[PDB]
Order: sequence, then C-alpha cells, then structure tokens
Amino acid sequence: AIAQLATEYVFSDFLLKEPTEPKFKGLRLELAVDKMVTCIAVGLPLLLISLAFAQEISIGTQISCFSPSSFSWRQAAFVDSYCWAAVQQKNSLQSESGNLPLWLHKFFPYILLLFAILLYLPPLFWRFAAAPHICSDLKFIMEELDKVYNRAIKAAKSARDFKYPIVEQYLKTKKNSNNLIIKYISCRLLTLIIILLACIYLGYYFSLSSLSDEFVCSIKSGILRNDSTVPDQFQCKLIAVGIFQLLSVINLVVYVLLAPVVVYTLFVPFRQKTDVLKVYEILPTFDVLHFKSEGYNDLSLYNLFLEENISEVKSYKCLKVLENIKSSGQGIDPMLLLTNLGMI
Amino acid sequence: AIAQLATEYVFSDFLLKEPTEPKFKGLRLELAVDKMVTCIAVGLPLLLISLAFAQEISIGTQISCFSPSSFSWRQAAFVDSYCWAAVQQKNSLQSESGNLPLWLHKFFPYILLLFAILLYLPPLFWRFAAAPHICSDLKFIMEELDKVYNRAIKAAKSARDFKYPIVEQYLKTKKNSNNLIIKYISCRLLTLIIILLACIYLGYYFSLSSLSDEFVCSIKSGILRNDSTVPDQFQCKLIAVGIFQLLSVINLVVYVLLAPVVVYTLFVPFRQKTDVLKVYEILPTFDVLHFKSEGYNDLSLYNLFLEENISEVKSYKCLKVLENIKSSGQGIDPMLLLTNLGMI
Amino acid sequence: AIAQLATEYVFSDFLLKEPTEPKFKGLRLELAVDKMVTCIAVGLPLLLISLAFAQEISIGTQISCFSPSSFSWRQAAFVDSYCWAAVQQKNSLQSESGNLPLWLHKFFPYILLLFAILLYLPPLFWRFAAAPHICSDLKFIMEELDKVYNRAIKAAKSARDFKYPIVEQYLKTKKNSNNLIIKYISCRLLTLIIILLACIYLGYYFSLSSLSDEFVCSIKSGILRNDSTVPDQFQCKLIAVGIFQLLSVINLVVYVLLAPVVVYTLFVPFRQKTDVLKVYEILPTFDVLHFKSEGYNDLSLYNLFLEENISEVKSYKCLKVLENIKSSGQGIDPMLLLTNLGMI
Amino acid sequence: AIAQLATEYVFSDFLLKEPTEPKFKGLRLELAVDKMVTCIAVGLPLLLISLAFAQEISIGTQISCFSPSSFSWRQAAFVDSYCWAAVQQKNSLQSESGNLPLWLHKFFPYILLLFAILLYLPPLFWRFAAAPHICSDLKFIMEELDKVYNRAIKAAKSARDFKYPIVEQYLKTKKNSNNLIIKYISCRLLTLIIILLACIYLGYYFSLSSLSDEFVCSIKSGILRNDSTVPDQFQCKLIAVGIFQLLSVINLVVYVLLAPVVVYTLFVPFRQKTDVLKVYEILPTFDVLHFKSEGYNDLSLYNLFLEENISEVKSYKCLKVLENIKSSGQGIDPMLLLTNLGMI
Ligand SMILES: CC(C)CCC[C@@H](C)[C@H]1CC[C@H]2[C@@H]3CC=C4C[C@@H](O)CC[C@]4(C)[C@H]3CC[C@]12C
Ligand SMILES: CC(C)CCC[C@@H](C)[C@H]1CC[C@H]2[C@@H]3CC=C4C[C@@H](O)CC[C@]4(C)[C@H]3CC[C@]12C
Ligand SMILES: CC(C)CCC[C@@H](C)[C@H]1CC[C@H]2[C@@H]3CC=C4C[C@@H](O)CC[C@]4(C)[C@H]3CC[C@]12C
Ligand SMILES: CC(C)CCC[C@@H](C)[C@H]1CC[C@H]2[C@@H]3CC=C4C[C@@H](O)CC[C@]4(C)[C@H]3CC[C@]12C
Ligand SMILES: CC(C)CCC[C@@H](C)[C@H]1CC[C@H]2[C@@H]3CC=C4C[C@@H](O)CC[C@]4(C)[C@H]3CC[C@]12C
Ligand SMILES: CC(C)CCC[C@@H](C)[C@H]1CC[C@H]2[C@@H]3CC=C4C[C@@H](O)CC[C@]4(C)[C@H]3CC[C@]12C
Ligand SMILES: CC(C)CCC[C@@H](C)[C@H]1CC[C@H]2[C@@H]3CC=C4C[C@@H](O)CC[C@]4(C)[C@H]3CC[C@]12C
Ligand SMILES: CC(C)CCC[C@@H](C)[C@H]1CC[C@H]2[C@@H]3CC=C4C[C@@H](O)CC[C@]4(C)[C@H]3CC[C@]12C
Ligand SMILES: *[C@@H]1O[C@H](CO)[C@@H](O)[C@H](O)[C@H]1NC(C)=O
Ligand SMILES: *[C@@H]1O[C@H](CO)[C@@H](O)[C@H](O)[C@H]1NC(C)=O
Ligand SMILES: *[C@@H]1O[C@H](CO)[C@@H](O)[C@H](O)[C@H]1NC(C)=O
Ligand SMILES: *[C@@H]1O[C@H](CO)[C@@H](O)[C@H](O)[C@H]1NC(C)=O
Repeated sequence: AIAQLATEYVFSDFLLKEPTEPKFKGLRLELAVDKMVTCIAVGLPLLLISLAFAQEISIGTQISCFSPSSFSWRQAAFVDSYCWAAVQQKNSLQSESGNLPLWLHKFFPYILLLFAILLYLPPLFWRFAAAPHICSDLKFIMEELDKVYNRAIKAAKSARDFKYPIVEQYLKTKKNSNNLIIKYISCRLLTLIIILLACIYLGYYFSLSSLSDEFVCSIKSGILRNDSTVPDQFQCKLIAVGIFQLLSVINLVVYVLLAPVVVYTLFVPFRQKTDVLKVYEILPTFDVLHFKSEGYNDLSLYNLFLEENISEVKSYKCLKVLENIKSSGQGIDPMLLLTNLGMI
Repeated sequence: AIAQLATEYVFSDFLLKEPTEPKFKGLRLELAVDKMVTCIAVGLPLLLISLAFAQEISIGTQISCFSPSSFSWRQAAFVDSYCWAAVQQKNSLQSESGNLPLWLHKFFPYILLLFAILLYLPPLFWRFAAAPHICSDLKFIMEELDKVYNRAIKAAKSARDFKYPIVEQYLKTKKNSNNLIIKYISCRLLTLIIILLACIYLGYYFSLSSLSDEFVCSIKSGILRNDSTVPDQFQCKLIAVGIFQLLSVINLVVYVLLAPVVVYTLFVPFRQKTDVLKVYEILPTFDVLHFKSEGYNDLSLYNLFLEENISEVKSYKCLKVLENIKSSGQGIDPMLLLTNLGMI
Repeated sequence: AIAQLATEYVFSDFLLKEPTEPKFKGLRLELAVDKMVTCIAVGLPLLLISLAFAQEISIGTQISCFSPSSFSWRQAAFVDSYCWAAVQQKNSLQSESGNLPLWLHKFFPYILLLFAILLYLPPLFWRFAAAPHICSDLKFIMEELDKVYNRAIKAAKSARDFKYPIVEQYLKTKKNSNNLIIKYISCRLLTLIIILLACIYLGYYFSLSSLSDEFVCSIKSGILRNDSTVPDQFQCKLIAVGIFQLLSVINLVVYVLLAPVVVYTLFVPFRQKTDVLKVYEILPTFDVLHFKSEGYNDLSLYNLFLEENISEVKSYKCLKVLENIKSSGQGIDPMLLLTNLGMI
Repeated sequence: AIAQLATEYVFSDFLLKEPTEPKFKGLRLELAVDKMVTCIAVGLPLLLISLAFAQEISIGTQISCFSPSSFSWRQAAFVDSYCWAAVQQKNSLQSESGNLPLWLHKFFPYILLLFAILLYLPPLFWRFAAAPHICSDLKFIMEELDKVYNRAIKAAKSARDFKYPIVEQYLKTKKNSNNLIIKYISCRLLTLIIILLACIYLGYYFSLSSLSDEFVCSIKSGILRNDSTVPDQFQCKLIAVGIFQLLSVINLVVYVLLAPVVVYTLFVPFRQKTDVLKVYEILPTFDVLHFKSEGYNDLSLYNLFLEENISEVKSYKCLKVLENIKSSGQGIDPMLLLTNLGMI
C-alpha cells in the first residue's frame, strides 16, 4: 500500500543503516549532507516507481487497445499484449510522437531504477574503497586525542597535588596527500552529473504532449497480414503515463533542489570551518597549532569528518564546555579542567 | 485489514521508536508534545490512505464508465482505463466542476502522502541536525549534576563522621546562543504552515459538490474520433470520492485541533516553568542561582528538555522527594539528604 | 482467518505488552482492571471488524444491485459501485429508512475503529503523561522500603550478636497533591463517556428494521438522466449488514457489562483497602503510622499501585509471611524476622 | 493449508508458552491437567474453524442459489449474496427446518470462536488474578526449603568434622484461607459449564436433518416485489454445512471426553496425595509434621502446585533419592545426606 511504501522509504532507516560490523562502532563514515543527498536521490525514484503502480492509483493493466465488439476476450488480450510488445517494433505501430515516447512510457520504471542504481554506485564505491582508510585514521586520531587529554589532566592533577605531537604530525602529513579528497570530489561530481542527466530525461518525459501514450497498433504481420476480419489497426493507450509524468516532474523538482546541495558539497574547503581542533589548543600537552584550512587536500575532508563525528568524544565535549565557559572568562581553563575530572 | 492498519499506526510504536543507537540511551531528544504532534500529523493521513482503499470499504475498481451493453468486457475496461488516464487530458473529458476536482479525486492518496512527508521532514531535520548537540550537552549536564550530588553527599557524610559551578557557567553561556531555539522555532513554524495548507486543501476538497466525481468521458481521439459504433461520450464516476471527502474532513478536524498545540509549542518561554534546577539549590556544593527564564534563547529549550528527561536522574529524584518533604518542614534538608544515602 | 484473528486479539498479548524500556523494569504502571477494560474496549471492536469481513463469513462484494439481464457484467459492476458511492448522495437513492442507515451500514468498520481509537486515547495519555512520574515515585518508594527492611534486619542481627521516616513523609506529602488522581479520574470518565456513546450508537444500529440495507438506486444523473435503455432504478442490498448488527449487539452487551467496572474504578477511595503498608508497621526502623485512607487524593491511587505491584518486593513478601504466621501467634515477629535472613 | 493449521495448533506451543517475564522463572503456575484441558478446549474449535474453510475442503462460495439460465453472472451473485444476508430476514426465506438452523449454519465459526473465548476466559482470569500470589508464595516456599536443606547439611558437616519452622507455619496459615481454592474451583466450574453448553449446542447442530442447509429464498422485496421476469423463489444451499456437522460432532466427542477430566480436577482434595513434604521430614532442621490433607482449603491447592513444580528443586531431588534408597534400608539417611554434598 501507499502508506507501507512511505514507511519503508521515508519513515524507516532506508540506506540510513550504520555499518553492520564492529570495525566502525559509532563512526558515520559519511557526512550528514552526503547521506541525505544519497538517500533522497536513491529512495525518491524507487518511491515513485512503487507509487505509480500502487493498487489504488492503478486502474489495472498498463495498456488497452479497444478491440472490436466481435473480438473475444482473449483476442482482445492478444491485441493488447501484442501492442505492448510491439512498442519496440516500429513497423507495427504508427504514432505521431514517434516510438521513443512509447519506449519511455513502457520502460519508465526501468529508467528510474537505473538512475537510482547509478546514484547509489558512487556512495557504494566510497564506502567500499575510501571508507575503511578514513575510519582507521579517524579512530586513531580520536584515540590519540583521548590519550593526550588524559595525560594533560593527569599532569595537572600531579601539579596540583615523549610529549611528542604525533597527532599533529599525522594531520600535517595528511595535508600533503589528496587521494581521499580526489575520490570524494570524483564521486560527488559523478553524482551531480547523474542527477543532471536524470533532470534532462525527466524534463523531456514531462514535456511530452500527453497524447503520445495513445498509439496506433497493427496486428498485421504473419498469417494475419492479409486477414480480412481483423481491422487494419487499433487504438491503444498506455495507462499510467500521466502518473509517470507527474512523478517525473516531482523527481525533477527534487533533483534540481538537490543539485545545489551537491555543488556546495563539492567545495569542501569552504565547508571546512569552525575549527574542531582549536578547542584542544588550551591543553599544555597539545601544541598550539591548528594548521588546517585553505587546501584542496585530504586534510579539509578529515576536518569535516572530525567536525561531524567528534561529538562522541568525551574529551572533546569537555574541552568544548571549557571553551564555552571561557567566553565569560570568569574562571581559568586549567582550573576548570582539573575540576571537571573527566578522564573517562 | 482495517484492524491491522489500526494496530500498525495507532496502537503500535509508529514513529515512537527511540533512537536505535548507544549514543542516546534513554534520552527522548524530542518533547512529548512535539512527538505527539508529529505522530498524529504523519500517521493520520497514512491511516486514512490505508482506510480509503481497505478491502472492505472498497467495492472494487476506482472508476466505472458504464459502457453500452454491446461493448465487450475488455472494451468497457479500455473505456474505464482511458478515462482514468484522461482525467489529466482536459480535451477528453467535460465536467461541470472542471478538471481540478478530477485531478484531486485521482491523486488524493498522493496528496495525503505528500503532506505526511512534508510534516515528517522538519522533525527529521531536527533529529539529524540539532539532536546530537543537545543530546551531548544534556548528557554532560546530567553527569555534572550526578557528580555534584555525589560530592555534596560525600562532604555531608564526612562532616557527620575546585568547587566551581561548571554546570551553572555552561547554562549561563547557553543563555546567549540561540541557534538551537531558532532551529526549533523554524521547524515548528514550518510544521504549522504545512498543517494550515493541508487544512486549506482538505476544506476545498470536502467543499466539492460531491457530484464532481461524475465526469463525461470521450474516447474519440485518433482512429476512433470518427468511428460511429462508439458513443460520443460515456458516464464515468470516480468511486471512493465520498470516502475521500469523509476522511479529508476527519483530517481537517484533527489538524485544526492540532494547530493550537503547535502554536502553544512555538511560545517556548511560556512553557519554560516549574524550574527543574530550583531543587538543586539546597545543595551546599551547588550555587544558589537558577537564572533560567524570560528569554528567546536556547536556555529555555534546554530547560524544557531537562524538565522532560530529568526523571531518569536518581539525584534529581532524591532532591525532588527532599523538596516535597520540605513542604511540611518537619525535618532538615541536609539531615534528610544524609539519611537518604542515594549516591548510586 | 477467524482463528488467526482470535489468536492475535484475545489469545495474544494484544495491548498487554509491558513498556519496552529499562526505565520501567517489572512495573505494570497500569492497574489490572484498567488494563482489562482498555484491552476489551479496544480489541473487541477491532476483532468484530475483522470477523465481519472474514473470508468465510463474507459471501463476496458488499453490495449487489441486480442489474437487468441485458446489462453486461461491467455495466452491473458500474451500477453496484455507483450505488456504493451514492449512499452519500441523497438524490441518487430513495430508501424508506432514510440515508443515515446507509451511511452507517457503509461506514460501520470506520465507526468501530473510531470508538477503539477514542477508547485507546485516554490510556495512551495516561501512559505518556502521568506514568513516568508514578513510576519514578513508586520505584523510589520500593527502594526505600527495601533499604529500611535491610537496616532493620541488620539492627536486629547486631542486637542478637538518621532513622528518619523519609518514605512516610513522602507519602504524607502525596496526601496533599491530587494532580495524578485528577488525571486518572478524568481519563476513566472520558473512557466511560466514550463507552456510553458507543452503546447508544450500537443500540441505534441494531434497532434498525434490518431492511434498511435494501435501498433503491438511480444511475440517472448526467448523460444517463434521459437515457431510455437504462431502468429508472435498481434494487440494491448492502450485504453483511446483518453481521454488522449481530456484532454491534455483541459489542453493546460487552460494553454495558464493562461500564459498571469503569464506574467502580472511578471510586478509587473505596478500592483503597487492605493496607499494604500495615505489614511494615512491625519493623522497629519504620514508624507505626499508615495514614492512607478516605481521600480523593493521589495517596489512594499510590496505595492502589502499591497493592498492585508490591508482590515483586522481597522485603514486602517476607513481612507478609511474618504477618500471616502472626495470625496463630505461636512465635515472635522480631525472632521470625531474624530467622528469615532475607536481606537480598 | 491443513498441515500448517495442524502445526500451529497441535504440534506447536499454542497456549503452552511459559509466562514471558522474569517474575516466574520456571514456574508453571498452571497444573498440567488444567493446561491440557484449556489447550484442547480452546485450540480444538479454532482448528475446526480453520479446517472447515481450508482451501482444499472448500469448493468455493458458502452458498449457491441456482439462478435461472437467463440470469447473468452478477444477477446470480446478487441472488446468492441477498439470500446469504437474508438468512436473518425471516420473511425473505421459507425453510422447513426454520430459520434458526440457517442462523447456525451461517454463524457456526462465530459460535465456535465464542466458545473458545469463553473457555479461555477463566484461565486468563486465573493467570491475571490468582497466579501472581501463588507464584510469590511458592517461590518463597522453595527458597525456604533450599535454605533449610543447606542449614541441615551444614550442621551435619559441622557435627561430622532461630531454628524456627517458618515454612511450616506459613503452610499451616494457608490451611485456613481458601480464596485461592475458591477461585480455582469457580473457574473450573465455569469451564465445565461452558463445555456442557457447547456440547448441548453441538449435539443440536449435529442432530439437524442435514437438509436444513437447503432453504427457499425470495428476492421479492422493494421494486422487485411485483417484477415478473424474476422467479418467485430460488433454491439455495449452504455449502460446508456437512463439514460443520462433522467437525461439531468431533468437538462434541472431545468435550464429552474432556468433561470427566474437569470434574476430576474440581475434586482437588482427592488429587492431593503423594505428600511432597513427607520427604523433608528426615531433616533434623525441619519439624516432623506434614499436616496437609483432607481440606477444601488453599493448602491442598498449594500441595498440588508443589507436587507439580518441585522437581526443579535440587534439595527436593536429593531428599527424594535419599528416600528411594531408604526403601532398601542398607544405609543411613544422615550419612547419605552428608555424602551427597548437594548444597548447590
Ligand atoms: C540519461 C541521458 C543519456 C538522457 C539524454 C537525453 C534524452 C532523455 C533525450 C532528450 C532529447 C532527446 C533527443 C531530442 C531529439 C532527437 C531528434 C530525433 O530525430 C532523434 C532523437 C533525438 C536525438 C532525441 C534522443 C533522446 C534525447 C537526447
Ligand atoms: C537540470 C535542469 C537544467 C533541467 C531542466 C529541464 C530542461 C533541460 C528541459 C525542460 C524542457 C525540455 C525540452 C522540451 C522539449 C524539447 C523539444 C525536443 O524536440 C528536443 C528536446 C527539448 C528541447 C527539451 C530539452 C530539455 C528541456 C529544455
Ligand atoms: C497545499 C496548498 C498549495 C493548497 C492551495 C489551495 C488549493 C487546494 C486550492 C484552494 C482554492 C483553489 C483555487 C480556487 C479558484 C481558482 C480559480 C480558477 O479559475 C482556477 C483555479 C483556482 C485558482 C484554484 C486553484 C487551487 C486552489 C488554490
Ligand atoms: C485552518 C482553517 C482556517 C481551515 C478552514 C477551511 C477553510 C479555509 C475552507 C472551508 C471552505 C473553503 C471554501 C469552499 C469553497 C470555495 C469556493 C471556491 O471557488 C474558492 C475556494 C473556496 C472559497 C474555499 C476556500 C477555503 C475554505 C474557506
Ligand atoms: C457517538 C455519538 C455521537 C452517537 C450519537 C447517537 C447517534 C448514533 C444517533 C442515535 C439517535 C439518532 C437521531 C434519531 C432521530 C433523528 C431525527 C431525524 O429527523 C434526523 C436525525 C436524528 C436527529 C438522529 C441523528 C443520529 C442519532 C443522534
Ligand atoms: C448504555 C445503555 C443505556 C444503552 C442501551 C441502548 C439504548 C440507549 C438504545 C436501545 C434502543 C434505542 C432506540 C431504538 C429506536 C429509536 C427510534 C429513533 O427514531 C430514535 C432513537 C431511538 C429512540 C433509539 C434510542 C437509543 C435506544 C433506546
Ligand atoms: C450455549 C447455549 C446457550 C445453547 C442453548 C441450546 C441451544 C443450542 C438450542 C438447543 C435446543 C433449542 C430449542 C429447541 C426448541 C425450541 C422451540 C422453538 O419453538 C423455539 C426455539 C427453541 C426454544 C430452541 C432454542 C435454541 C435451543 C435452546
Ligand atoms: C454433555 C452431553 C450430555 C451432551 C449430549 C448431547 C445431547 C444433549 C443432545 C443430542 C441430541 C439432542 C437433541 C436432538 C433433537 C432435539 C429435538 C428438538 O426439537 C429439541 C432439542 C432436542 C431434544 C436435542 C436436545 C439435545 C440433545 C439430546
Ligand atoms: C497474404 O495475401 C497477400 C495477397 O496479396 C500475399 O501477397 C501475401 O503473401 C499473403 N501473406 C501470407 C503471410 O501468406
Ligand atoms: C475521421 O473522419 C473525418 C471525416 O470528417 C476526417 O476529417 C478525419 O480526419 C478522420 N480522422 C482520422 C483519424 O482519420
Ligand atoms: C435529457 O433530455 C431531457 C429531455 O427533456 C432534457 O431536458 C435534458 O436536459 C437532457 N439531459 C442531458 C444531460 O442532456
Ligand atoms: C407492485 O405492484 C403491485 C400490484 O398489485 C402493487 O400493489 C405494489 O405496491 C407494487 N410495489 C411497488 C414496490 O411498487
């Protein structure tokens, strides 16, 4: 039913499932905006496919040819099925709009499924190629941040009663390499191109005259070519073509609204803001150097992933509340850190 | 069946599922009134869609055109399907009420699903954008309250046998920022606007003459335009239109009753009452300062979320019972706190 | 099938599911009588809806109009569907009993579902508004009782080898407030009113002549108004109306039997008997004062909830067996308590 | 399918599910004979309902009226559905056996479901009212028996290298109260009465002439009353009536065989034999006094429940093997108990 389809595709965790494995425990591995874009671009065409053939919206068979009254039920069924299979056969049918509109009307669900698959492909390539590496690197970075926070609080407590910036060096090295950012931009660009092509196709499909679904059909090949009792042609109409056009314009609207989001996603350096690591600069055990901005490198992408999935880090949360309290400046950062006692 | 739909949509945890993740363990992340509003506004139109096409209420096909007796079964089926697809084609049909009523009668389930999706969108935006931040902040606040309660009871026990207000400073800082409250008000306002538009549409749909479902249909395009055996027109009726109107007025009543709730929700500062933190003011380790009221800021929203999901805090429950006992004043707050022995 | 519906709605845990959350572990949060009343009042109309359209009891379509023999199958189907949709349209049909009986016959499942939803609403309001508070308070009370029992047995063992009545003070304070009892009485009263209205409706529906299901139908609007081959009217009958009346009288009987139960529930103070706390009065560490009776206050409701869900408390069970043994008076209460050794 | 129904209702744990809660861990809370009686009396009529309308045994529709050849398919369908709905309407039909046989033939599944529900009601009342109390009491009794066994074995080991009969006093007190036994006897008696009424009904249904399923039907009310082309009456037959009678006699046989079991159950004191507590009399720490027999009191019912669910007690099992070995008398009870070393 329509409501069942809605529950499956919008109100359920459709493509929102976290990786089912212990390797990525709590790691999104995909930005929220990218996940939203993929979920829409994939589950919208599927939802429209399901809707267009819902038991309520669908009168019945997808084509009716209006055989003569003399024709029996199965003769008329032969006519309808023959014309359905003959939309491909150009000789059999003669339609003013041509045969491409008939092909599109017959295979619209296939085309929507193709677009959905093509849009799901780049996210899958990301999740299967560049996701494990960033997952491992980000897990190491979070562990290093937790360890340095613990060491700093232990030092502060000892004072009240190595020291090498490994994480900073690793981030600096990431500043050079750009394979991950190149893959990310390539997959986003392919998604954008697929969306644009889908918009072109949907606009063309919705621009039809709405009468191209009606085509003339001739069961006059073979032994029936010279038969007399059979009329030379029939009036066939492809039902649900109006529904297809409505859903196609809906998908076109959604995709044109979505494309600016993908374009904004492509410009990762601009998105790289609100320095996540700036909060850690007040730790004595952490060097006061952010050095993450203004670069078409994997460093900006790592900064984005950190700003996305750093809320799970207790040390980061503690430092963030310390920073927020520092806005008033009533107290002192080391005193607040010592009082917090948030090692684990 | 009707009962199955009821069990799925009203008697089950439809959209009442808690976040399936360890990050939010026991945190609602959504006020009870907001959750009720979203659940109604989403699962009502879906329930009505399912009901309108239930196997019992539905006689059968959604349109019957009453072809002549001479017409065969599949000729009549062609007529019915053609008219169903031609509700869009204005030339084919001539109805007194126009063609918009026919469009609405055909696509009412789609319109209800659209309203449900549009009403579910703002809650989803909230849960995916502003929910993680408030979850982390509120978890930190609850942990700080538990820790300060434990410290105060330990101090009392030591007396019987830092001290910095970090949580108060954090709340004071939240008094300034307003991004969360702005997002909350924006999503509530969008929900209200969607509800009002849905009410307008449902009132228009229910105001129809009830005879607009009957339209005249002409299969007279193409080779059949000059055919003689076919009548110039047919009498088609869209079945289930009365059911659609009944369910639409039901949804209109529900939404007009719900809109005052959304308006009351918009006025969060008025809702900010029954100070949750007032109970903690009797703790020696906690400063006697509430400072949370009369502000279009995130502080009021945080106060609401606390008053919602603070019952899970053992320290808060203990302080609440101490406060309630203090109404008589027979005993002493520190003595009762020491006797309680409710560290964990 | 009928047996499947029975298993789902009477032999299964339909609305008998305990709260699926760790917050309420073993707490009913709903009295047994109230749960029985809600389960009946909700799952009876749903069961009757399912039964009335069971594949065995149902001959087939819900209306047959007996078109002339000259009419084709789909002409007759058009007639039947038109009349089904025209039960609303007063002009189309002319029935002796009127049009309200036809509306009721068509929408009886909707009306039963409406009554079920309206009866499920007050229980849901209770469980979502007043259940968390009573759950927290009752959990605290049980924990306090366990702790005082442990302290008393420890004192007795020490003798053989604070002391403040916090729980008693909390109960005394609850004696004043009445918001929970007011909500309980309001929800019970609304349930009673809904049940009475349902009884009125079912009595009216069952009082019909049983021939109102037969109505005269006229497909004579539009181009067919002046058509000659079509008869001026048809004889239509709404099938399953007898089944609807039978099930409606069954529901009426059940609801009239149930209403006295709801009225008895409304009088909570009378139900407040068999003092649960009287057993704890023999503990040296517990003050000898019950002070819970004869009040339209939340104290009586808390006493009811205690008498309901106190069997899970080992200390209460031990004190109950001590009390029962004290009926003979052969031994001594402190000696029996010491011998029991039931700390945990 | 038939085999699926069999698997669900006889070969599966239909109504044999243990209470899904930690409160009753391993406690039957229902005697084996009572559970068997309830399972049969409930799942037999449901199984017969399912069988009577199985896709294999069922030819098709439940009534066929044999309309004239001139009648079209949907005219005949109208006739059949009209007569199906008119079995209630006495004026419409004229049958030699009357109208009650037709009512019974139409609503036999409803009557079987009613009997199943009425037979399931007393067991449900028991499980929801008197089951928690007996569960708590019996758990306490088993814990006391385990503790006294442990104390006795510890004393024996100490000798080789309070003392109050709390459980005996509790059982003696149970000797007085009779509310549980009264409820048990009342529910068993109601089950017996329901079974007898079901037997009466099934005997009456099976005693029919087998031709009462054939009734004369007249679609001659309304505009068709004076119509000429329609015959004055039709020959309608209610299919599956023979299957209903066969299954009804099967159920009658099962229930008449079952009723003696219920009568034997009612006489609980006679069932109270094979003293379970007699084995514990050899323990030095346990007083040598059974005092459980010859009483219409809850003590006999508790003895039955003990004899039912005491096999789970390791101490009871050890004492039972000691008793069995004592039949030969080769050894000594205290020596065997010391050698067993079965504390836990
Ligand atoms: C997904 C991508 C590939 C879709 C590409 C656009 C498709 C949908 C449409 C839009 C415009 C279309 C073209 C419009 C006009 C003509 C001229 C005609 O004589 C042959 C077909 C041809 C050449 C069409 C082929 C298909 C076409 C290119
Ligand atoms: C992503 C955005 C830009 C998509 C917007 C949809 C645009 C591309 C659509 C809307 C209407 C469409 C046109 C409608 C009709 C025709 C005439 C046909 O003989 C050739 C294709 C052509 C010229 C279409 C090309 C694509 C088109 C211009
Ligand atoms: C969800 C929102 C967009 C719904 C907006 C209201 C819709 C349902 C209805 C209510 C009143 C309607 C209008 C009423 C009157 C007219 C004048 C007519 O000559 C053209 C259509 C037009 C202009 C209608 C368009 C659709 C309309 C605006
Ligand atoms: C949220 C609340 C205010 C909704 C209440 C429903 C209101 C808006 C509905 C109920 C009846 C409706 C009117 C019914 C009939 C017409 C005539 C038509 O030619 C234009 C629209 C118009 C004028 C409708 C406008 C909207 C309307 C006034
Ligand atoms: C659930 C509640 C609202 C149901 C209320 C009772 C319903 C079922 C029935 C019972 C008696 C009925 C009334 C009986 C008589 C008349 C007089 C007639 O000229 C108009 C309808 C009217 C006024 C009926 C309206 C509907 C009615 C009130
Ligand atoms: C909860 C209890 C009291 C419900 C008992 C059912 C009662 C209320 C039912 C049973 C028969 C019913 C009556 C049957 C017939 C008519 C005639 C009609 O023109 C007006 C309604 C009226 C007068 C009904 C009113 C309600 C009624 C009296
Ligand atoms: C479950 C219980 C209520 C069933 C009771 C027995 C039912 C099945 C049957 C068995 C015998 C039957 C009775 C036999 C004879 C007559 C005399 C006739 O002129 C009216 C019906 C009446 C009075 C029957 C009513 C229904 C009846 C009582
Ligand atoms: C539990 C045991 C005793 C049930 C045995 C079934 C008995 C009660 C059945 C079997 C045959 C039945 C009888 C068959 C026929 C008739 C004639 C009818 O006009 C009145 C009922 C009457 C007289 C039935 C009464 C009940 C009956 C005697
Ligand atoms: C049909 O008859 C025509 C007559 O002109 C002939 O040319 C043609 O070959 C025939 N077709 C078949 C399939 O026999
Ligand atoms: C139908 O016949 C008419 C006669 O006036 C002619 O004008 C029209 O073109 C014909 N239509 C078709 C589709 O051949
Ligand atoms: C039907 O014919 C009658 C003849 O009196 C006329 O009044 C009426 O307008 C016609 N109806 C239609 C819909 O053409
Ligand atoms: C049918 O015709 C008879 C002729 O005697 C008449 O008495 C009766 O009222 C008519 N019935 C209807 C429903 O018009």
